[PDB]
Amino acid sequence: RRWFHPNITGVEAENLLLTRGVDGSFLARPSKSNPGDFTLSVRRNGAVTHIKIQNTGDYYDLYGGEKFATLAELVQYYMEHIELKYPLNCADPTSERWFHGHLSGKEAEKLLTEKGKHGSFLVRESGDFVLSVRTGDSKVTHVMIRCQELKYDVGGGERFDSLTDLVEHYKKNPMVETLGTVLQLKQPLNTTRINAAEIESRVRELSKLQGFWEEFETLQQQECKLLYSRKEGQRQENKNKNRYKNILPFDHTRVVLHDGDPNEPVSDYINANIIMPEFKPKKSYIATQGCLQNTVNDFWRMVFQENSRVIVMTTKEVERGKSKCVKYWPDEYALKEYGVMRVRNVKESAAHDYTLRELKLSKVGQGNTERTVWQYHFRTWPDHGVPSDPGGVLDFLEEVHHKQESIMDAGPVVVHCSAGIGRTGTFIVIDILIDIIREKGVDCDIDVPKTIQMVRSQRSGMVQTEAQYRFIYMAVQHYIETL
Ligand SMILES: C[C@@H]1OCC2(CCN(c3nc4n[nH]c(-c5ccnc(NC6CC6)c5Cl)c4c(=O)n3C)CC2)[C@@H]1N
Repeated sequence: RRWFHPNITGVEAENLLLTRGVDGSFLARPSKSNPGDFTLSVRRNGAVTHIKIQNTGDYYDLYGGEKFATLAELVQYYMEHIELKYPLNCADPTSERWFHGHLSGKEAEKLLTEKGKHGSFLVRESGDFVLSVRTGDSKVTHVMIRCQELKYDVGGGERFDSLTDLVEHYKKNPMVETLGTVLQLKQPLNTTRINAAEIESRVRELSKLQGFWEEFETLQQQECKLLYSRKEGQRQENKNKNRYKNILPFDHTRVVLHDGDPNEPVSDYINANIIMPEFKPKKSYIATQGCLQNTVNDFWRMVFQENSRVIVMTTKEVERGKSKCVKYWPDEYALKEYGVMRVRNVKESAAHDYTLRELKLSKVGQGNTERTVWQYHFRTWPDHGVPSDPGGVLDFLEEVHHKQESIMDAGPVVVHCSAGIGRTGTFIVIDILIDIIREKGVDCDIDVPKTIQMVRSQRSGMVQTEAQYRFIYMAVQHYIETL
């Protein structure tokens, strides 16, 4: 993911591609004119083309292109299918997990002493730099990094173009001390894990000139490790089963549909993934896209087979004149058959922020297969961005949690929006985090980007924007404050 430059301007991007690039050279950057948006800058026939990428929280929408779950997936697609030939690599270490910009020597040592373990390392500014590594069962070693004529070195040997290149080299080739100590750079220092009681202090330091952005962009740089196979969703027979062509379930976590019509060559596919905390069917989730008219039967087959008793719908059926999800439930008191599944809508209960629908699901032909499915439909989420206060979402997640908990042997909770990655990802992450505080008390350890990285290894692009990332912190804070 080196083609992503987090701090360059449109002008710097232009001069970078014209002087250091060639025809086919490209890079991507956060937009300066529109904060929260992105630009893909491509060099074609001696000139630079700037392509807008918009993300309001549901997906990356390339102007004159397609819709994608991540920026790395967008790039992989155009590099394997305006030509994107050569990534123009970024040397700026700001989004590295190990880089701590302006951190003092005293602060670095206490961080490695209180939070470190064998192989824990960080890099701080001294225009020189310091590499600090902890070794043992223990001691901290400091390695000076000289910057001489735009190149970096540890006072001998190779001279690197960037700090990333130097760190990568000494990770594969560890430095050995005179008396035999191997300075192993096993993992970056974990500085994101906080005690749940200390959330207000972290939210305060992240809100200062913001820190939320640096933490979120360091998380985004790591998405290139999550380019897992999505082959089943690419099969010809499964193409019209996807709301967005390029937003596909990972094959290793996808919901596999069994007992399908024997006359149907392919009846095992749904654009849905199992999401397991720390990767029990109960405390599990199914993140899925909003139903298409041709996937409504597959959706009820999925709900039935998984023994799900609770559905969370986080979108209105229609938003900004566009279909986000088709009505997959009957009108109040009506009974509908969706293929071999039968659904009765028993009652509809309206609250301020959401609607609750009591649905009775069963298989046609078998009376004793009947179970109540509780559908919680959040209706107040803004068309763009996140709510200004997390109170509404928290009361909703509390209700959903109590329903799931009261049901013996309940299957995973089904969570869906439009693409089933943005709002869906945000609801699932908040709910994982809150469940840790429920089970272990306010005196517990939480790590927001670790939790998101784990959920993202099970479905592409879970939690889409920095606004959602910030919302997760604000929701966890509010839960703890009212505790
Ligand atoms: C300029 C800024 O200075 C400080 C700075 C660096 C330190 N830091 C931070 N941010 C993270 N965002 N995402 C992750 C992340 C990504 C992938 N996997 C995991 N965990 C899984 C168990 C492996 C995590 Cl935790 C982060 C991480 O590890 N760290 C330490 C805060 C921001 C910025 N360079």
